[PDB]
Amino acid sequence: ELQTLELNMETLNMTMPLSCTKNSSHHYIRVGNETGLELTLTNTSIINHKFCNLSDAHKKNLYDHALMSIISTFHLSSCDFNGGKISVQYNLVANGVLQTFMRMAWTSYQYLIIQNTTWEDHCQFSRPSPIGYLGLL
Amino acid sequence: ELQTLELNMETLNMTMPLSCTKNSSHHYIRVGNETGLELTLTNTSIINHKFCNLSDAHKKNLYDHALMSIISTFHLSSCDFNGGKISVQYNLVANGVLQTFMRMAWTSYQYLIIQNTTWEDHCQFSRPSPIGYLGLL
Amino acid sequence: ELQTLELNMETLNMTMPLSCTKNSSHHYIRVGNETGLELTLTNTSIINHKFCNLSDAHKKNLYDHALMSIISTFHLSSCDFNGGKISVQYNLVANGVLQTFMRMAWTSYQYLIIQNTTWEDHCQFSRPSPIGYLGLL
Amino acid sequence: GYCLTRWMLIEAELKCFGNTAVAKCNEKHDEEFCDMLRLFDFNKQAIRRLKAPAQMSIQLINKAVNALINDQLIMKNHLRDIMCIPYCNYSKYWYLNHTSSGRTSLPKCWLISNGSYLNETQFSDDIEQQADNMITEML
Amino acid sequence: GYCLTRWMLIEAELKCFGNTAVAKCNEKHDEEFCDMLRLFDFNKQAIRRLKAPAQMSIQLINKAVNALINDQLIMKNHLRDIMCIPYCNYSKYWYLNHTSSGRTSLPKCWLISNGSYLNETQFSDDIEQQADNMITEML
Amino acid sequence: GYCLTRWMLIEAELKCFGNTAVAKCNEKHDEEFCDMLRLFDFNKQAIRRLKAPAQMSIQLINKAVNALINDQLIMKNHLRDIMCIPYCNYSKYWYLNHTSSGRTSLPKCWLISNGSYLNETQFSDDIEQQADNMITEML
Ligand SMILES: *[C@@H]1O[C@H](CO)[C@@H](O[C@@H]2O[C@H](CO)[C@@H](O)[C@H](O)[C@H]2NC(C)=O)[C@H](O)[C@H]1NC(C)=O
Ligand SMILES: *[C@@H]1O[C@H](CO)[C@@H](O[C@@H]2O[C@H](CO)[C@@H](O)[C@H](O)[C@H]2NC(C)=O)[C@H](O)[C@H]1NC(C)=O
Ligand SMILES: *[C@@H]1O[C@H](CO)[C@@H](O[C@@H]2O[C@H](CO)[C@@H](O)[C@H](O)[C@H]2NC(C)=O)[C@H](O)[C@H]1NC(C)=O
Ligand SMILES: *[C@@H]1O[C@H](CO)[C@@H](O[C@@H]2O[C@H](CO)[C@@H](O)[C@H](O)[C@H]2NC(C)=O)[C@H](O)[C@H]1NC(C)=O
Ligand SMILES: *[C@@H]1O[C@H](CO)[C@@H](O[C@@H]2O[C@H](CO)[C@@H](O)[C@H](O)[C@H]2NC(C)=O)[C@H](O)[C@H]1NC(C)=O
Ligand SMILES: *[C@@H]1O[C@H](CO)[C@@H](O[C@@H]2O[C@H](CO)[C@@H](O)[C@H](O)[C@H]2NC(C)=O)[C@H](O)[C@H]1NC(C)=O
Ligand SMILES: *[C@@H]1O[C@H](CO)[C@@H](O[C@@H]2O[C@H](CO)[C@@H](O)[C@H](O)[C@H]2NC(C)=O)[C@H](O)[C@H]1NC(C)=O
Ligand SMILES: *[C@@H]1O[C@H](CO)[C@@H](O[C@@H]2O[C@H](CO)[C@@H](O)[C@H](O)[C@H]2NC(C)=O)[C@H](O)[C@H]1NC(C)=O
Ligand SMILES: *[C@@H]1O[C@H](CO)[C@@H](O)[C@H](O)[C@H]1NC(C)=O
Ligand SMILES: *[C@@H]1O[C@H](CO)[C@@H](O)[C@H](O)[C@H]1NC(C)=O
Ligand SMILES: *[C@@H]1O[C@H](CO)[C@@H](O)[C@H](O)[C@H]1NC(C)=O
Ligand SMILES: *[C@@H]1O[C@H](CO)[C@@H](O)[C@H](O)[C@H]1NC(C)=O
Ligand SMILES: *[C@@H]1O[C@H](CO)[C@@H](O)[C@H](O)[C@H]1NC(C)=O
Ligand SMILES: *[C@@H]1O[C@H](CO)[C@@H](O)[C@H](O)[C@H]1NC(C)=O
Ligand SMILES: *[C@@H]1O[C@H](CO)[C@@H](O)[C@H](O)[C@H]1NC(C)=O
Ligand SMILES: *[C@@H]1O[C@H](CO)[C@@H](O)[C@H](O)[C@H]1NC(C)=O
Ligand SMILES: *[C@@H]1O[C@H](CO)[C@@H](O)[C@H](O)[C@H]1NC(C)=O
Ligand SMILES: *[C@@H]1O[C@H](CO)[C@@H](O)[C@H](O)[C@H]1NC(C)=O
Repeated sequence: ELQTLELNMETLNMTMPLSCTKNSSHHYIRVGNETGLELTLTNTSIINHKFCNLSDAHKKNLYDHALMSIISTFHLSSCDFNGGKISVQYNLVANGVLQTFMRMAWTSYQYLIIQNTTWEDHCQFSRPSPIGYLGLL
Repeated sequence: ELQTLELNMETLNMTMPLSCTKNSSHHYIRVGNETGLELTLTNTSIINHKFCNLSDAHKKNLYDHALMSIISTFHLSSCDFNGGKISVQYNLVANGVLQTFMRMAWTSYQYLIIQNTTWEDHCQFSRPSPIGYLGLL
Repeated sequence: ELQTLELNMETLNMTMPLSCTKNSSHHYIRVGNETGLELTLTNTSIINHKFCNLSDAHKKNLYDHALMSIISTFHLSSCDFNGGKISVQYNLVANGVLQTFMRMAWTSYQYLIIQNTTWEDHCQFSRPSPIGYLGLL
Repeated sequence: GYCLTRWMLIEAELKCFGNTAVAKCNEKHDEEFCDMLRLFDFNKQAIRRLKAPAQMSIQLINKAVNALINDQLIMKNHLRDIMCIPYCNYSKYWYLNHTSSGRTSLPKCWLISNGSYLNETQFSDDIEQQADNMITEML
Repeated sequence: GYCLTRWMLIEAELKCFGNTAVAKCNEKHDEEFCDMLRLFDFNKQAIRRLKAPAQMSIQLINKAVNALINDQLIMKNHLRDIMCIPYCNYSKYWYLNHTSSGRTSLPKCWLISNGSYLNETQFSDDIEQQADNMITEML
Repeated sequence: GYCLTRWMLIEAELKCFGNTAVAKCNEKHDEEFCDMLRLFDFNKQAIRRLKAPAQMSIQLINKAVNALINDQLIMKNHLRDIMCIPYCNYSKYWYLNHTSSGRTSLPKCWLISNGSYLNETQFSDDIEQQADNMITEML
């Protein structure tokens, strides 16, 4: 007889990042039970200066390495870090950033924003899974 | 009993590049049925200035991505693009360029020239095969 | 019945580098039967200037490619080259260099030095093996 | 026989297989499921043998990825997705259980296409072939 | 049974094999021929589904290379060539057909050395070994 | 049958196996020993054909690494070492000889942990499983 089974990935909440999608313009990636990054499609600019300091960010040594390792590997495959916060935006190059964003999830939008947030029970229908980050790694 | 079969790679004329050799000083790579690159060993200089601009070429946006992606991946593993044409030369570093050229084909020469040409039934004995590009890639 | 065997890697003295350790602060990598590099931990600085030249070293052409190819690979995964000698200093970034050094061998120290030496029967208990360089490569 | 707990299944409590079926996870490298077993085992070892993590370990997972999972199969599934073919989502798996006896089969993952899980009618050939495989395995 | 047409063969029209013979292309990863089958299938799928290409798809093939072909085998053949041993050219393949019955074998690519297709005697022993395989396949 | 000489063994002179046992080094890719055989073969070919090495050939080995060895297994062993599990050092191997007849088995490497070679008591399960494997192979 045929039988089916579904896997719950929230037992990998440590030692592996998890990610799930909520709306066609929002994505969420989680590290631990307290911190995550928001991947948001918007028509509103958050920063104006065209300078993205990243070496000074790691040289600051007042940050969380796990939080921005994901954004570093996203960059490999402008910014504003004043005060210790995390805020990255990509404006529309567009093909690559949208392809990476779709690689997470497995138009006429102006900005894609990566920002720090606290964990909430965000994603509605898609259960969390670590496959996207394994693929983009 | 034993039988032999040989494969015609020209069915991959689209969706895969093809390459074949004509003489020891000439090699051809072909994209589609109208465009290709000539790889020529010569002792004649075509350009003088010692500056190769490649970022400006992609920023021009009046080009063909398929043509120069191959030369990009060749560079990764001087130039003159004025008017939209493609013309790259390597003057004689020698070990690497000759090794790459021999890798495609699978001294007393001063230059190797990469240039744009229209498809002709060039290569005499060596049938086209995509293994060279799969190796370089 | 059960039987065991041990392999002598010194038959690979040519065509493959061999590595074997002597003390917790010393490592030796060997090319050929005459030349090798010492990977040493020390509290004494041997050079003062904070400028490491590597492109000039390869452009010198009066050197030995096999010796500094290994150090190039180590760099990828300050300096002082005057006179043709080899001397690379890493002062204590610490996590990466210690992790690479421990990878070869398979605290409160100040500097790690890579230097040229002549072959001697250095390593006391650890027999030579090429697995370390295969890992670093 | 490797066994799965209620914390790593949805709607199920205890569901597990013979060790002989799990033994195929180190011989054939075209199975979508064994990667999840490797991830689960690595997670258990990491949470047991390493205590009090300093706010998650990123390099350790970064390097376990190269040593545990199959990157080619992941790229294959991605290429299928971007090219409108049924692919795998790494979240749903089907198998055969043979309730009369108990001998089971290694799950093959469900095929997802157009955001809908295609039913047993569109891949019944795979079911028949695997049933024939167990029929041969009966001897 | 996978079959080869007259547009992908030279001097041949319809020369094709049984499905049970092609079944070895997803179990053993030392066969030089299955890469060509994978490339042909990818080409057919690409030219069929993705319609009206805009001057070639360089990224599609760049990404399918990582997913379909064996880069280690290509590098092995290249290293064998640069070190002057009989290697493979990816253009000539020999096999057995057993004309009395029809059952065939998966081709192994020909051995090329010094720009000359070395003859059947120079590797005849291999032939015999494969014959023994069909002997083991006789039962 | 591949035979090991006295220059590549310590305390031994001639110790070698049937070719049928070595035949598993191109089928199963979970073996820790066959990489050493491939390195020995490459070394013999390099010192035989290519003559007068001018201060070593660094690029030849740099490109033979990508074609001959299994980087995933090396990284697996390194992860085990940095995660405090018995691992392999690529220097000690244990096999069975069956001294009554002479038929042997492909060596599996020794398990090194905490700088000490754990004795036959701590991995006797593998010994029993392999003995059962030869028992099955008797038929
Ligand atoms: C999907 O859900 C998000 C989140 O609710 C919507 O994005 C906006 O979210 C903010 C709260 O952070 C609300 O105040 C807005 O009303 C939401 N909408 C807009 C247009 O800003 C989003 O609209 C939803 N739909 C889509 C298609 O993304
Ligand atoms: C974000 O701004 C863009 C502006 O570029 C909006 O795109 C426009 O959408 C309308 C109707 O959907 C079209 O008539 C315009 O031609 C579009 N402008 C373009 C393509 O440049 C987009 O709808 C905005 N998104 C939201 C959620 O308001
Ligand atoms: C994301 O991380 C940054 C960096 O810590 C947070 O920014 C500061 O967080 C501390 C800790 O709560 C606050 O005391 C500061 O007031 C924050 N800075 C500012 C300018 O508000 C940021 O709050 C985090 N994101 C969220 C949603 O909490
Ligand atoms: C291989 O073929 C090319 C193409 O015909 C030869 O190149 C020609 O060389 C002569 C000089 O001997 C020129 O006059 C022609 O114009 C060249 N043809 C071109 C540029 O299309 C080449 O000589 C042949 N042999 C070798 C060894 O390369
Ligand atoms: C391009 O330059 C090379 C030299 O780098 C030429 O090769 C020389 O040709 C002359 C012909 O008289 C020989 O005497 C030399 O022995 C060759 N080698 C060297 C190193 O000089 C080559 O012929 C030149 N190209 C052409 C078309 O003549
Ligand atoms: C290779 O491509 C370049 C770029 O289009 C061609 O250069 C121009 O091509 C157009 C189209 O035929 C001509 O109208 C121009 O006159 C060309 N430029 C010059 C300076 O002549 C080039 O012709 C192509 N190569 C070949 C052999 O056709
Ligand atoms: C390991 O062996 C090395 C090599 O003998 C020792 O290094 C010596 O250290 C003493 C004390 O500083 C020096 O006087 C010697 O000159 C060093 N030897 C050489 C060859 O430079 C080292 O002390 C030993 N122990 C450790 C823990 O490294
Ligand atoms: C490591 O290599 C360097 C570069 O050849 C050696 O430095 C010179 O070696 C020659 C050969 O004996 C000597 O004649 C020079 O006097 C050396 N230069 C200096 C500044 O001393 C170096 O000696 C080598 N290392 C060892 C231990 O011999
Ligand atoms: C990004 O968006 C547009 C370019 O498309 C531009 O007006 C804006 O200033 C850019 N901002 C940054 C920070 O690059
Ligand atoms: C970094 O921040 C400084 C301070 O305003 C600014 O002058 C510089 O342009 C920034 N550079 C980058 C790369 O963000
Ligand atoms: C290339 O060739 C030689 C260098 O060996 C030199 O004479 C010539 O000017 C060089 N030209 C360019 C454009 O680099
Ligand atoms: C393009 O190359 C020319 C060569 O003469 C050089 O003068 C010019 O500065 C280059 N443009 C760039 C690098 O943007
Ligand atoms: C190379 O040495 C010179 C001589 O002091 C120095 O000026 C230069 O900065 C060095 N270069 C590097 C890259 O260290
Ligand atoms: C290296 O060590 C320290 C930096 O931690 C410093 O005192 C010393 O001058 C440095 N020297 C060089 C050559 O970088
Ligand atoms: C080197 O200096 C450090 C100072 O932090 C000291 O702890 C260490 O013991 C010194 N090494 C030796 C060999 O004395
Ligand atoms: C197969 O059916 C039996 C019936 O009792 C059940 O216990 C077992 O869990 C089933 N197999 C799986 C893998 O769930
Ligand atoms: C084997 O021989 C038969 C005889 O008619 C022929 O039809 C078949 O095509 C042959 N097989 C191959 C692979 O050519
Ligand atoms: C097994 O024992 C026989 C007894 O003579 C010996 O010849 C043979 O070499 C042994 N096997 C190995 C692998 O050493």
